[PDB]
Amino acid sequence: VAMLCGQTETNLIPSHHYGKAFAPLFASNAMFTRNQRAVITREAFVCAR
Amino acid sequence: EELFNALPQPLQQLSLALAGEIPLTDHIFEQAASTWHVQPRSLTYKLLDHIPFSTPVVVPPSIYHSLDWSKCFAVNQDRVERVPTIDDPDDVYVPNSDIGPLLTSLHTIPDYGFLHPAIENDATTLRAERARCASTFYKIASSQARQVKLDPIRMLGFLLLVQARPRVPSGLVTDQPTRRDPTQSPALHAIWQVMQYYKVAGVYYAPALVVPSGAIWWIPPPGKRNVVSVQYLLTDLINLAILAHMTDMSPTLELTGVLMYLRAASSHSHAYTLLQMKSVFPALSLRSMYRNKGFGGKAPAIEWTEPRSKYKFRWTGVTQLHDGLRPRSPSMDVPTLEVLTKYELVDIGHIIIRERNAHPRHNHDSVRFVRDVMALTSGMYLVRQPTMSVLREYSQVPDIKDPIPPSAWTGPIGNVRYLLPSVQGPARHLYDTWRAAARQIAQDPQWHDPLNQAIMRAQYVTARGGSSASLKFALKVTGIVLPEYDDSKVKKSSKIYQAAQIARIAFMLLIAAIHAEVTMGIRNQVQRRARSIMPLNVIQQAISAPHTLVANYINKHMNLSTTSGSVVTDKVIPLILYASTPPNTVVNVDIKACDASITYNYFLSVICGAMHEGFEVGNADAAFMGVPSTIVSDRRSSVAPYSRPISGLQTMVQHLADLYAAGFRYSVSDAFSSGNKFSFPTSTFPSGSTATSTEHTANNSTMMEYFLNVHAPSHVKSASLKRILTDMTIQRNYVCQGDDGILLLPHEAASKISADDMNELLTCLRDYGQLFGWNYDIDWSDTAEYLKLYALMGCRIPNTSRHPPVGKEYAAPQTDEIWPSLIDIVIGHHLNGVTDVLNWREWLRFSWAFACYSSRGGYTNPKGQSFSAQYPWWTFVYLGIPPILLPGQTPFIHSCYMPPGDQGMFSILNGWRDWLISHASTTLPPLRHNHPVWGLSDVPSLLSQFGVYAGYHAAQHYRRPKPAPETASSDSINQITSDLTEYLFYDSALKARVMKGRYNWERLSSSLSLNVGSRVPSLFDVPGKWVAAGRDAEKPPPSSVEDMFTSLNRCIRRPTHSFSRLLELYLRVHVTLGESIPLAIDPDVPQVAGADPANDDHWFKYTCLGDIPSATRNYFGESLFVGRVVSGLDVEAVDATLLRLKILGAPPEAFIAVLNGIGMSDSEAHQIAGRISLANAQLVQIARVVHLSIPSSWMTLNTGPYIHHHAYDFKPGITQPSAKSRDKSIWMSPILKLLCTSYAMTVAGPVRTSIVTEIDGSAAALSGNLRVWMRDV
Amino acid sequence: STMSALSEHLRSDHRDDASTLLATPMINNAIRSFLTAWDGIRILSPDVS
Amino acid sequence: SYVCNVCNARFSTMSALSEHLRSDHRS
Amino acid sequence: VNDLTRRTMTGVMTAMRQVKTMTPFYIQHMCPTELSVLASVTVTPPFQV
Amino acid sequence: VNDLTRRTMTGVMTAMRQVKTMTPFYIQHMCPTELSVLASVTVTPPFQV
Amino acid sequence: VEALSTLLRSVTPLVLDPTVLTNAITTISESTTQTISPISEILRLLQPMGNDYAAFWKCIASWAYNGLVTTVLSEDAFPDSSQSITHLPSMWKCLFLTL
Amino acid sequence: NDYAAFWKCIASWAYNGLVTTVLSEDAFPDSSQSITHLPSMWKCLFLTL
Amino acid sequence: NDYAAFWKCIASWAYNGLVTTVLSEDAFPDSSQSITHLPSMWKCLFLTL
RNA sequence: UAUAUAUAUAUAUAUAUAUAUAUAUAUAUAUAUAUAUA
RNA sequence: UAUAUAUAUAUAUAUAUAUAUAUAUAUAUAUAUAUAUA
Ligand SMILES: [Zn+2]
Repeated sequence: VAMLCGQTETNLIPSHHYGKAFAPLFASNAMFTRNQRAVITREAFVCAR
Repeated sequence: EELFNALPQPLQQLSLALAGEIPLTDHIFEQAASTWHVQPRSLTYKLLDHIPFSTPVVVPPSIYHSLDWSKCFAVNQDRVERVPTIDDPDDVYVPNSDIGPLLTSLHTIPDYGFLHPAIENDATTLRAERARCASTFYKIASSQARQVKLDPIRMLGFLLLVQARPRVPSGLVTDQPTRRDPTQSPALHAIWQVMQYYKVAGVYYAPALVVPSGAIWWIPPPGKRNVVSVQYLLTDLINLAILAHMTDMSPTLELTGVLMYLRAASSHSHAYTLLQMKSVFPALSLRSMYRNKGFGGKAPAIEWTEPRSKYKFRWTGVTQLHDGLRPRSPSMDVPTLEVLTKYELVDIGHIIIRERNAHPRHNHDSVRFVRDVMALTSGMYLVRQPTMSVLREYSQVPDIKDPIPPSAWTGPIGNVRYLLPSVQGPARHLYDTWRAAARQIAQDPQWHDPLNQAIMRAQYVTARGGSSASLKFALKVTGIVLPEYDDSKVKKSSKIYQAAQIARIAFMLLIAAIHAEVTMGIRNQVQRRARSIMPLNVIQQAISAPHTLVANYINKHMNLSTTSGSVVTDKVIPLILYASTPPNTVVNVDIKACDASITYNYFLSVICGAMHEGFEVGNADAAFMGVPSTIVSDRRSSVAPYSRPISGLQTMVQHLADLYAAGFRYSVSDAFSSGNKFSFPTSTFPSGSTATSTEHTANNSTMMEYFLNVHAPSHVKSASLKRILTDMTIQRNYVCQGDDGILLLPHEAASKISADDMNELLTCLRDYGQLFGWNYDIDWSDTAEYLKLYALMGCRIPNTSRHPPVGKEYAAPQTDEIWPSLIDIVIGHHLNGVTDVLNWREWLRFSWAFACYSSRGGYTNPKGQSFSAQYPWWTFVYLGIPPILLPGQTPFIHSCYMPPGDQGMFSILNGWRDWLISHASTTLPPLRHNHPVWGLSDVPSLLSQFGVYAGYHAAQHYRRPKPAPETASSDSINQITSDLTEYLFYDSALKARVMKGRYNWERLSSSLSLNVGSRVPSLFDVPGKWVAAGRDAEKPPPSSVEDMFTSLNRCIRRPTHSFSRLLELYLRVHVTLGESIPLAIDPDVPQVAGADPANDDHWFKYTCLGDIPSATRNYFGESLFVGRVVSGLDVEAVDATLLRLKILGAPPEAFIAVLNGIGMSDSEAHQIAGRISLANAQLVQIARVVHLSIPSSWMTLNTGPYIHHHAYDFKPGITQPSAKSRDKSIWMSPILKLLCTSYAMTVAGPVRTSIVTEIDGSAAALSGNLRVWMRDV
Repeated sequence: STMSALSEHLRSDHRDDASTLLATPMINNAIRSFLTAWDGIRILSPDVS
Repeated sequence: SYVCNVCNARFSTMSALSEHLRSDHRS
Repeated sequence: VNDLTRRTMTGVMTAMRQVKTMTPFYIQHMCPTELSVLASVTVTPPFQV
Repeated sequence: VNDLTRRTMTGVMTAMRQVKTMTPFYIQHMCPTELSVLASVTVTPPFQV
Repeated sequence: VEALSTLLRSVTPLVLDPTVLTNAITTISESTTQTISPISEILRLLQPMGNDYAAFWKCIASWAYNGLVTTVLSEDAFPDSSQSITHLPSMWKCLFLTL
Repeated sequence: NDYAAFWKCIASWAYNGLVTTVLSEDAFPDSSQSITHLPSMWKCLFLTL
Repeated sequence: NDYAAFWKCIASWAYNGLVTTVLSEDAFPDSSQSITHLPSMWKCLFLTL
């Protein structure tokens, strides 16, 4: 059904639509905390070994 | 249970029957009904002695503190006002006073009393102030007590009777016995304690007794005194007790409601006190549920199809809930608690909040809790003095923060002024919108079509009406001698009567009469101020036509009237469900008082100017609806003034603007107050019926659109808000109807808008409305309120309090109704308990008890004889109430969704078939010659032994008396007829069309020998229908009543052993149920509160079928061929006849005659007749030809696909070949499917596949007989 | 002696009979089918914490 | 509180009743 | 299989092949972008083979 | 499309082609005269391109 | 997988609508004198277990983690091996599988 | 309305240099449909005529 | 009837190097937007003037 | 009587949630004192 | 008299820590009831 019943807006511009969609997702340091955790993990692992 | 022992023997039997112990029978049915009508009502209270209550409730003596009534009333300017006690000018309701001193004693019942004849005489004759004040107080106090469908004590008796014994379990694995039990209900204990004050020798005198003429009161001894509020408190307690049992709530919540009522009753003005703290419960529960951390659960996934104008929605799965989706708006605890502190009820809030905190996740329990707590608000129909009501509501004028400067107008055009182009702002937007619509209306040959003209004139006449006296005066004043038809016994104030008088007169002569007084009426409400009904006279209603037409065009061609087409009200159900889903943010808005805020100084002047200018495009000399063009002076140019002609439409506007500027002049004549009629004008729009919704919805949409696209972007601050506020438009973001409106935001990307921006947005909207004097009264609580429907996270919440079990509105000092009407009240009462999802098993038990009491009644001649009668219980089965237990069966196997009428009978018999046949063979000798459906076993005698036929035919009998004719009155009947026809047939072409159609029709029907006497809908009978309606609106004479009782009894006593021909044939079909259908949705997801595994049958029915009406290929038959019809005739009759003719294979000219009989011209008649075909017709469309319809109870379910591809009329491997419909299946299969699905819906439990298995006669024989019957009727 | 005792006997003893004179065993059987379908739902759509 | 007619198992919350009812009751 | 039904079956199958669905285009051109962006958002980076 | 329906559709279209309507003659021969006369009557003379 | 799927479904411009397919189906003309209607069968088969239509996004999300988990065709959807090609409901199931 | 459109079209010719008559957007076949969708085909026929 | 901005610009001319008037940042059309979005087009026109 | 299983109750330990009390921090309101302005 | 700031005292709300009580879940022990085996 999903394959055969796919439709969109009449005059969609993908670049514009995704521009609005992704706007709130890159407003904070969220992606960077995992980087910091990875570093601490590295130090902890080496020291433990 | 010693209480069961306390009941008299017949009632004990009835309780056993209701519990499912024994099959019900007419014998015990009468014994119970009879004994209830003979014993004094106080004994019901006496029953309460045998309940060992164990609840922590204390009734403070503070209740019995009657405040003197004399200081609660006064007369000034010769009108009896309410003089509120507190400084609040709204304390205009019934005070808390001891009625005692105003009582005499009755000769029939010496204990109770009524008003002093001396007081009413002096108030009438001497117009003495204190006499009048006492009278007014007595009248309204009695009226407030009368706002019940019947005496509350009877309802309490019902509750005790059903609750006296636990119901027997059925064999169903989901049949949970009741968890709640008596001796734990605070309400009943409260009733006990308060009633202890009203006993002198263990007699329990009722504080009041309702009668057809109002209510009487008991004279208190010298020691005691009765405060009227106590009676009201009892009703609320009884109503709450019933509701709590049916909703099956915890005693703690009921405890809170009891304390709620007690605190209100303790203070003065019980009504006012309740009204002030009304919204406390919904705010505590509905507005704030999931403002915590442990949030989660499952929620519906609803999608709105692309052509959003069509309002089509698709269920497309479920969505997991998580914290990111939890509601963003602030809770409502702080304001509510602050309010409750005023009445020192903070404990209630603490209890509610603590209990609420036990539902962190969205599931059945959470919504069930919400349903129960919200069911605690008072269900009383509040009533106040109409004089105070009219004085308090219409005394308001809107406050405009930036009025249109006088220099913004052009020179006058006789009455109106056009708007200068240089003016901008919302007013300019409003002006252009109306002007554009007026232009579109201007050139439109849709009007001047004689048929359409007939529709408009006919639309103006109804059985009700008003202002006839003003009409007769105004025209008599101008020398116009109107006709009279009094001998034709029809009310003068009926809109029909005045219309007949007007028929002959040239219209322009009547123009002076439009500036005449308009009478008014009041209709009380449950949770708000009473509504207003302001019926214009027929002439005024005719003049205002352009205003309606333009408004309609605005609606139908911009935002598609925002559902104001009202085609089926259920289209708002999926809308609010979608609006409440987690991904969407919704805001509830509504004009504070749209009727009171629309006015001429700001609004109507702009509209009048725009309409008058918008009509300039068009022939200046073109009369409209008999209004000719005229010459008016144009003064736009100070240097070159002159006069020019203007079309009739503009002339209408000229007068219409004059009327609006003058303001409406109402005349109040309230009956509850004493001798205080007067008249005063106001700018308040009439807004008495749906005819006003168009104008307010149009203006509502217009202002909202301008706000979104212009005002808000120019004024708001948040850049993010601007980014999301743009790319938004009303046609896909806003809906409304009258004042009510819904605004929903575009889906914030996987996120929600900051409450900060929301506050900024909501604040600016308030200011925007303040500009032109609209208080917007907005709120944001992540819920859906629209047309009094409530949805939370895609689950509908039935607000049961708005349908109190005991309450009923009565707008007059007298009930003015006859006994048999009570039956229809019962039927309507029961259905609400199905629409709202209550405990279906217990609700059914209570319903039957109500039916039993209603089953019996009598009447007495004004001087002479008495009369009496009562129905066999089988009537109510035919009327649509499932039986609890049949002989040989097991109790509680019939679902509430069982259809009424023949369908319900057929389904019941179909399930009951085999037992009846076998049992009849053992019990009775065989009948003398073979039967089509039965063997020789002769079940019909057994059915007669059960009195089935008696009930079946009794329900067919009419229940309102008929008025009698007269011959000199028939000269008036003809005079009434002639004029009604004259008013209907303004032109001659329509009359020629109808006459030709009728002449051809009877000629064909007889000569072709289809049949004779076929009552075919035709225009010539429309005046006859009007006349009958007009005469029916009158109070019948006693002779008609006596005829009714005699006829009813004879119909009961006459021994008949046959149903209608249709039902006889329907019994020839055998239907069986297979396995359960595949599920519609996940059973975990709640869709309607209370339709949960606890309330199994509703939970089954909804889960299997799915609620969202999703007729993707069926369209539920709304494509009727005749889109345009006149009032009075029934479309459902017309298409039924047409299809019946088509099946009968009538020649085309037969269709031509029928179509021409309702005004269709020959060309369009041929065009319409060609469209008729068995192919494009829908299942229900064709099935209705034999009166097989869909029960109203099903309107909330997605039955389309099931009927389409789940009711097998011919399964190859199961059906006997004898039942093969063959070629006639094109019109046979829908009938069988309808029968099948009706039987499937009848039984309890999950929905199963329905299959025709056998027809005793050949399918051909069945089709042949059906064709015969179709030809006969 | 009682409809209750009769009903319990019908549910217990005649749990799988198909006589038309009896209704309740069939409905209970349908409910069992209803549950089996319910299993088919979540078996391809479980619940996450 | 809530109870199952087949085994008399009793449940504080309806969700527990539902999951039990659907899963625990089926020569 | 009676040819009338056989004619019907090939007819309905033909209808499905003629539906102007949007999904195939979305899979080839737009879905990869959505994945590529979201890969930087989920708490767990993609793990492929 | 089932041929029976196809046979019907070509039939009705054929019927339309055979209707002896008067309009085409009126357009070519009579309507211009009506315009030519009325052009001297309307308060605004014709304005063409 | 669930996190990505729900997150993915929020941002996409694609919308699903079964209605368009049903119209294409139902518009097929047929005779009413036949004992079996293929139209009714395929419509009945076409409706998913529930009105769910969520598995599609589940498949998309799985691709990002094929190392951890693999989607597999539901076993119950396979046609019964005892049937033959002439059994229409079995035939339709085979068509849906290969699609 | 006794076919106001026809007379409206004729009148527009006299002032074609000022106003032009266009076919209403709603009176078009939806671009998502196939030729076999009969109502769409009839619509296209009327537009051509 | 204020027109503060106009006079502000003129005044700022005499004090450039101390205060500089700049076009409002939010007056620009959104970057993701396309030329076909008329409200954005007007913004660009006013911005240019 | 002993063993196993199921249910209920009590006691102990662990974990979660709610309520009350005490201490610390923050915010709001009220009262008092000081300073400044009107 | 009003407004603002600072300090002190009291009350309310929120967060953290400690103690007590209640409810739910898990584990262990004891008692009672039911079923099965010896
Ligand atoms: Zn159980």
